[PDB]
Amino acid sequence: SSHHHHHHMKSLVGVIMGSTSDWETMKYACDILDELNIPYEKKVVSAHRTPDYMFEYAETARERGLKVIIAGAGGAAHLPGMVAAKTNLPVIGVPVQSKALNGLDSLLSIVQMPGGVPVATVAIGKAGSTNAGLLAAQILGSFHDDIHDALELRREAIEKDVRE
Amino acid sequence: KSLVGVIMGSTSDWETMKYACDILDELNIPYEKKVVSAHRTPDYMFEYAETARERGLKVIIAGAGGAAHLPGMVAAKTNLPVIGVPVQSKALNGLDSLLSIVQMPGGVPVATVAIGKAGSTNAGLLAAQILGSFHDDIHDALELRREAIEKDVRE
Amino acid sequence: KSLVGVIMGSTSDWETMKYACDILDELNIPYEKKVVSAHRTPDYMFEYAETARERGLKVIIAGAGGAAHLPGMVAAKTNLPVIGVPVQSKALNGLDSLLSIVQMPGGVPVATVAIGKAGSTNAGLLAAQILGSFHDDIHDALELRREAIEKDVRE
Amino acid sequence: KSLVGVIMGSTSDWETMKYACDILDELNIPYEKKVVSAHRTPDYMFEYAETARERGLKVIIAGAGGAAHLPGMVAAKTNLPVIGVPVQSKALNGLDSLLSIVQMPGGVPVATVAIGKAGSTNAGLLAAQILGSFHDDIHDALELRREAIEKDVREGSELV
Amino acid sequence: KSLVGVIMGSTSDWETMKYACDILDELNIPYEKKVVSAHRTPDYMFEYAETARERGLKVIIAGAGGAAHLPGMVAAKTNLPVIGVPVQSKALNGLDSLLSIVQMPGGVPVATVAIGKAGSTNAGLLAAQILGSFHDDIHDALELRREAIEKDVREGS
Amino acid sequence: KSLVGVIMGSTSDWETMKYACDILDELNIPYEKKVVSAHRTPDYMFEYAETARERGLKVIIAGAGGAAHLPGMVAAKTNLPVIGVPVQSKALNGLDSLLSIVQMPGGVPVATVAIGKAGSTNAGLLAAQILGSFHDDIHDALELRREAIEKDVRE
Amino acid sequence: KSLVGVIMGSTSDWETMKYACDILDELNIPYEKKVVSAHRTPDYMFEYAETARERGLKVIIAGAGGAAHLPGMVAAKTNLPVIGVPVQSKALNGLDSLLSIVQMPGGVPVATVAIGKAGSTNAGLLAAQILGSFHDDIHDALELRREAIEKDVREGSELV
Amino acid sequence: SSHHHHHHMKSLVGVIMGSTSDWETMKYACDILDELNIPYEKKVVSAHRTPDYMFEYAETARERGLKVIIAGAGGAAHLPGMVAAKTNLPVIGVPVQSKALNGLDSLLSIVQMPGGVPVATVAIGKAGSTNAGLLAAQILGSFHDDIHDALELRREAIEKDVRE
Repeated sequence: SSHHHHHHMKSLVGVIMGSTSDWETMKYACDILDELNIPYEKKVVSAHRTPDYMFEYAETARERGLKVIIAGAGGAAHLPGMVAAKTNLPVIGVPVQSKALNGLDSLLSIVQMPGGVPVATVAIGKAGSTNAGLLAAQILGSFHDDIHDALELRREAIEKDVRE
Repeated sequence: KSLVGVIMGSTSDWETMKYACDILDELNIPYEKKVVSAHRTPDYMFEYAETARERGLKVIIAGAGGAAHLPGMVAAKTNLPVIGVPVQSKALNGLDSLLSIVQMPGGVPVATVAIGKAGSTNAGLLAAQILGSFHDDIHDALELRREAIEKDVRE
Repeated sequence: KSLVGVIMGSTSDWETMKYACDILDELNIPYEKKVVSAHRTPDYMFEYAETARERGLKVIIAGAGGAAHLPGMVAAKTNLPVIGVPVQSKALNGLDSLLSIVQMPGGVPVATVAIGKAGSTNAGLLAAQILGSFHDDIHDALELRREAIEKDVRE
Repeated sequence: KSLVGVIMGSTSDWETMKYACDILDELNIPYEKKVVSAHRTPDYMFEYAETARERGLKVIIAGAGGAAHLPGMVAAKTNLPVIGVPVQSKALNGLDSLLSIVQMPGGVPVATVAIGKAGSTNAGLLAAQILGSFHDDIHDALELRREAIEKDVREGSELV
Repeated sequence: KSLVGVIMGSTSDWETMKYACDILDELNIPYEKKVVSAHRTPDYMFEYAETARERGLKVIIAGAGGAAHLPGMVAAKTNLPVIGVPVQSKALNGLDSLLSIVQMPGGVPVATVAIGKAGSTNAGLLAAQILGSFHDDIHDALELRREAIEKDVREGS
Repeated sequence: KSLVGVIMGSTSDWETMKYACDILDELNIPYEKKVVSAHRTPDYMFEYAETARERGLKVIIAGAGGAAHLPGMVAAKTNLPVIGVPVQSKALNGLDSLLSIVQMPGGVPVATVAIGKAGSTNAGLLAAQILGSFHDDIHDALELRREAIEKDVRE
Repeated sequence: KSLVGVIMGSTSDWETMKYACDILDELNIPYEKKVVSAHRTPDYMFEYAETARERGLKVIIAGAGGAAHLPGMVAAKTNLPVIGVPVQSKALNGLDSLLSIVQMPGGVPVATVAIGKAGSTNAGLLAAQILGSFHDDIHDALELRREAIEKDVREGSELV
Repeated sequence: SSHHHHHHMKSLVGVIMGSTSDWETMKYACDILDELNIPYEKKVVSAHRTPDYMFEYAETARERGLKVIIAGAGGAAHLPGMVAAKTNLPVIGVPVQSKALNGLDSLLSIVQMPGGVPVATVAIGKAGSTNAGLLAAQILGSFHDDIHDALELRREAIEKDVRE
């Protein structure tokens, strides 16, 4: 069932990752977007195995109405940065926890982007993935007060739960 | 009104945070810049963060080094996007700064950029991209700036 | 009443932080133990830190992992000695925890101890040594305890 | 007589350890400062540590770099609180110093502060806070000190 | 025609990358050198990599620092061997550069050499060794050069 | 005759080094595989390296962990390209392996790939790319293999 | 009587330190093994180290993890060669152990070997090499052992 | 100027390094040997630039009367380990402080030797070099009481000077 007939169901966030195994990490961002009723798309897009496709994905993101891209990658983690080099939409990079170096390689490859090409970097692993969802929502919430108000209530409920 | 707040724990961090501000001026984005210390002015930090939204800010850029708590603690107190710039520390060259900022727990994102001056520049650009995702004039300016760099480098 | 406050950012930290408490009980030092989160209950953390002295506390032991801000931010809000226990984090094995706690700037000390359960045990003993600096009964009991371990390891 | 002992492995560490002493001076807390080397004067280190309490010390601040054993070994030899300052080493920039001090085993705490001069300042302050857990006068002065810094920073001149 | 392409993400990398070029000059291996930026000229980078083989290049030497994506992104776009030189970055002393280059996933190798100027020297030598696997003349020249250095080092005082 | 030599310091490295060999088999590239230890069979190592060219090898793939000297010492003894695979070591997870291999001094390159099994796969592919620089058929098979993967991933 | 002393901070360190002792057994080198703790038995440590030479020991092998002070503090108290084995620690996988052992200051060498069990084996071999530099029977036994391994690796090791 | 006629002048320690630039670090070892009147030789021997020469040097060390080899190296520091692979004399490895990684690569390349091939590893840089010299002295002093006694007095003098 398509949703071309609902502007409000059209993707605002693109959630991408270099491999299907990254989905174990990237699902957390998507759970947040589900919780906040923010429409999104999720795809495998590999910087190294599908480079042309990555460029196509990045180039067309804004015309397709995406406001934010969330990109996860591990090791020599180039996906977030190369997507960022190809769009001026904000790009959030989630370092996936790699086998040998526990995401230290992931983190440095993503966060140390040169002047001109920011990537919004979050924590290694599942906390970062959750936080990518939330940051995408915060970005949407800088224009849409309803989303902002919902983030406030969500945080307020957690505070109460933890404190009590 | 100011749309971006640029803050830092000490005046010594201004040497890093200048770059962010130069970017905002370049893109004609109104901003405010202040010293706001997580450790030396904690109450003031909470007041700044709490009141950001009411005051009209849309994004906060925060720089700090060492045990770099300013970005995360501001981020705990507002649902503005918070961009954390790791300042290069003396002994550990910003590794402490980076891990203190990027490793935030689920619930409280900080958008972390590169250690040092490159990060600072990119904080300004990132703030602009957040605004520019909805505001075409800012997006168009970002695309032009990037286009001119591409041409310079290629040619 | 309680002379030591033992706090931590999440209930999952309790596995680590129980060790400090086991020490306080052993030594018959009255204490309280609470979940106080820098990032999820920031206002509550400030209130806890602010009031600690008025409430009779002499030392705070605070455990946290990752971007471990709890000990430092508590220490920014009280002049009680604050002892920080770096909880061993999943990806970075407490390297992030350690640097986020120990690298505090001039003005706001945190007494930092080892990553993990060893650190937590030592947090209890250090709170006791601080109390024992003005309470002979606690100092003597620390000396007796160390003497007993010495003889058992040797013999 | 002295309430805090400030010790260090080498004369070169004094550049770092001065900062602790300045804080103690500012707060009018009596102290002594000495070179005590874990590796070059091991016996002298054991004597300093075991006799600190009878000499009237309440806290020891010990600085060292590299394989920085001074704080931990002093801590093994007294139940005074021992504060360890990792001195910034040449090759590894105090990473070796830090791990050597902070990673003490169950039974022998060392209260560890930041690498280098910020750490040294904070060791002074921490020693004060420990004394302040009994001396209300010292606690109060620490509070006024911090409040004065807060005002200076909050009301500082605008960035240009 | 050039046999080797030497590329780098910024003119700031030239101080490092010259060392590779000096080796190619020494061995009379023809090459081209250009600034090609993964982050500032991404389309141009893909075009460079795409056309390399048709242009007659046999190997690419690519230098970058920090979030060092140039070597790997070029490697994704050509099956010529790609040698990655980690340029020493300011804060992290090339640790970021190295991990960003060497840790490539299965399918897309990058031949990684040492951080900084030794790496750069060695990138030239490795390019030459790759050519020397077919060209006996280059191989023999490599042997002679190494032999002369051996004599110089052993017989020095 | 074999065009590639695949070597490793110990039989326990075979679990890693098989990935390279699988690639060469896939591409029908003739190769030999041997345990050759820098530290336990140093003379045998020099003989292997010395004679590689005469025996018809064009590239050597060498795997080693820890104080991983095998790739570099082989590289010191032949001007064949030498590809170094850092085997993941127990305590330091191949960090020692990596630095031991990659940081070769000027004069003696080693073509270094990723720690572990990804690296091993890539050493096979890199050996093939080196051959493919002078064997068009191998280059074209590499392109075909990558093209199939691209479609599988994309679709 | 014992030529090598093998010491460690806890009985659980035997899991690592056994390997050094296996090598000494294999080479018929007489030794003693003891739990000696830098932090839990500091005075006992100093006494062990002080009297080593008079007791007839020629080399000490010391294992320790974390803030690993045992090797260096023993080395501060004797001019016997001291070999330090970094025990693999839980959080930091012996990086803390390694740095706190190897980075000893000028005047007080510790001969440091690899993290963990391979280091332990190598401490036994290195003690043997120190003895064997003057004692032909031990040198000969080391050469024989190394030679047998060379043959095994070269002529075994057939891959599948 | 030869000393074949003096058994006591013949080298007991060999101090080797891969490049003349390493001499700035390795001289400290040699200063200690001078101080203790222990005869020694110093040579540039490179694992990577003179591999055959390194094997020769290691092979012949024992029969030349050497008791101990001190080897300094930086970066991918293979010299100590490869010498240790070729002799059963004790080998002391000095990690030289490298430019980019400040001797971390040096240290790991030297210390992490596999079972069977020990290298006695000392501190990064000049402190290690000094200690290489003292450790070689300690090894000789395990047989020669005069050297051991000299080590004790040297340490005693330093102790007094520091304590006072």
